[PDB]
Amino acid sequence: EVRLVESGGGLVQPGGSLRLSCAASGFTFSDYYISWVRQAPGRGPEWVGFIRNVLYRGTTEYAPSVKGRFIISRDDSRAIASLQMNGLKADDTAVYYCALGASGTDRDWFDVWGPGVLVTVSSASTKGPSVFPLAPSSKSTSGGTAALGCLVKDYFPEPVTVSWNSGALTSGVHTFPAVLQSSGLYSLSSVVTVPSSSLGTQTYICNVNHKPSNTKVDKKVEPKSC
Amino acid sequence: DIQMTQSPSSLSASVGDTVTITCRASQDISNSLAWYQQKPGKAPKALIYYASNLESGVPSRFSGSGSGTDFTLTISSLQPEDFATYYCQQHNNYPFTFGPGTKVDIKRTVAAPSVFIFPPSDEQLKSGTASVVCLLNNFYPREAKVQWKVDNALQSGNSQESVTEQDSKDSTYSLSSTLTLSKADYEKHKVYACEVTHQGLSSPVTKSFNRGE
Amino acid sequence: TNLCPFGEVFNATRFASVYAWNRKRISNCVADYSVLYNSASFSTFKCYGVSPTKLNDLCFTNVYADSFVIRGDEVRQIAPGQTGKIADYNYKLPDDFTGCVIAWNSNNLDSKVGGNYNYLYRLFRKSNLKPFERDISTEIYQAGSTPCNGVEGFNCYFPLQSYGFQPTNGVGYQPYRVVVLSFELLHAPATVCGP
Ligand SMILES: *[C@@H]1O[C@H](CO[C@@H]2O[C@@H](C)[C@@H](O)[C@@H](O)[C@@H]2O)[C@@H](O[C@@H]2O[C@H](CO)[C@@H](O)[C@H](O)[C@H]2NC(C)=O)[C@H](O)[C@H]1NC(C)=O
Repeated sequence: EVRLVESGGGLVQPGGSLRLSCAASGFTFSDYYISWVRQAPGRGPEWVGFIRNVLYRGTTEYAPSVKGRFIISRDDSRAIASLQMNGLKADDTAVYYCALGASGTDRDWFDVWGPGVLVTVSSASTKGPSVFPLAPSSKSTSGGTAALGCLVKDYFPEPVTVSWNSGALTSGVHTFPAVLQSSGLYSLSSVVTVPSSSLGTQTYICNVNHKPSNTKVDKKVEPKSC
Repeated sequence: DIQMTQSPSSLSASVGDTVTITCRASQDISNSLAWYQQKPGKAPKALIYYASNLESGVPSRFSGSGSGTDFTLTISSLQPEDFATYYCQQHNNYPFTFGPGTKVDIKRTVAAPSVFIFPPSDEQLKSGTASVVCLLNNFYPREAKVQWKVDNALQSGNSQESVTEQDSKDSTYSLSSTLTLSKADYEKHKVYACEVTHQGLSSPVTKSFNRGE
Repeated sequence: TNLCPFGEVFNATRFASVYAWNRKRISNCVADYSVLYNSASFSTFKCYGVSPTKLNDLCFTNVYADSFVIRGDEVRQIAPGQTGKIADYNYKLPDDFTGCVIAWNSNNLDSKVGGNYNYLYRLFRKSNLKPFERDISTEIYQAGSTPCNGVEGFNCYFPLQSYGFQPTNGVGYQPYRVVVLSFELLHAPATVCGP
């Protein structure tokens, strides 16, 4: 498959610096133009820059607002491209994507994207979440259907990922957008709906990963007798 | 440096309709205009380039037109999976610029929420705080009023809500509300209720529990 | 099942540029050749020294699957005893080749209106490749008597050329995906068997 695997998301300090990396496989990496594109919360994409392919080896272009502060580079032998960010204002907080040029020209659009990584620019320290069960009970009567979940509380920065039963459980899952609490820490819940008759014989586990603090928690959510 | 604008900001339409969205460039870009679709949690997906050409694997219900400064994306036979924000991008030259996006929402029949309530876990109570969680599941339309009552006192300033994006299959939403109080305040009271008002419910639904039963 | 992973070669999302052709080694598996010769997708399926049906009852030390994109009118160059820019400077089969060459039209995936310039081939080289050689170097080609000191300029060519595939090209200039299967029998146990 064609894969663009990004690294570098997480918390970075204003007046610090940060390199995002884009590791490619599945195609002749050196023959493609690599773009970096970012997207601040609630806004549309903004092209950051690109680096051309082997016919114009190493040549780059940038958006005016990052020129001088950001540097794009590539190492074709390792099949990686990078974005070295040395300015870092709080305004640079955004999801960053690497992406391939569809045509390999300066008149280009992007048909292959990496998954995006969230960069949070803040003078602050990381905090891993506490994870609490949202246990199913009679107060999740609906039919022969029960709701259960996990509350992921008091972490910084975003994001957190949640899976259920290590990814085996996917139907009926809703993971909510986090909310920023007055403490300045985020909180999120993830719920799933399952048949009632499964609660006695199927264990349900929420797998929480907060990469910015390396916090990983697997929490069994057990039925209550209430 | 070319500024892109889009219209409308957002629109709602039913499955099977034809939807039209527009994009304008601040200067002539000939037909170097692309359109993207962006679903929740995902990178934008390129749909159309050079104003009217489909990317591989893109259904023909997507079409684009225009040349010069004004461009139009048309989605015929709108499907639930087409919920997304749509962006235009000029691709005539280097600082590649994007419009602000048009959200396309799916209109469907009313569906009432299933309502569930979760008391705080004992594990959290050990830590000095109590979170009470109310869940509204798989409803349409998105507007639902959620009230917290503690021994019938309406709560204010101590709850937060979050809502999912429209489901790509059944076009419903879900909503969670969290009431946060100190353990001390939690232990002072007995009846915890979440009350839900929604168009699908003939009268409001209250789901409640008594602390310690 | 122990099924040889031909699906990941033939159904790969994108193929390599031909100068940088990909090789996948296939080993220790049972090879369902029927899905290949029964495929209705291929426009080329030519074997030398074997037959796809009478591969289901043969075992080899290794099988190599080499894959890349070229234009349609170059597919004939992926054959023993050929001349041309592809056979001479990009991908060369030996005169005594044992193996199969499979190809199909990929205009729908690999061409773009305005040109897809992401697929390249080597247009200039001082000598011909040996069989199964790969050259990914990008040194400037001196075409005249003045040396070039590696810059690019008059008579000083970048060695790789873009195909610039467009969907309206004639089929001779449309992209084709190619897979070459080589069958290697060494003095070593033979681990790739048909059923
Ligand atoms: C390459 O893929 C085609 C597409 O078929 C589907 O996609 C595959 C990724 C896999 O999930 C298949 O099971 C799917 O059917 C394969 O062609 C099919 O092959 C099956 C045999 O397994 C056959 O029954 C179907 O009729 C074929 N369909 C078509 C449209 O040709 C093909 O075999 C794959 N190539 C290789 C070398 O494995």
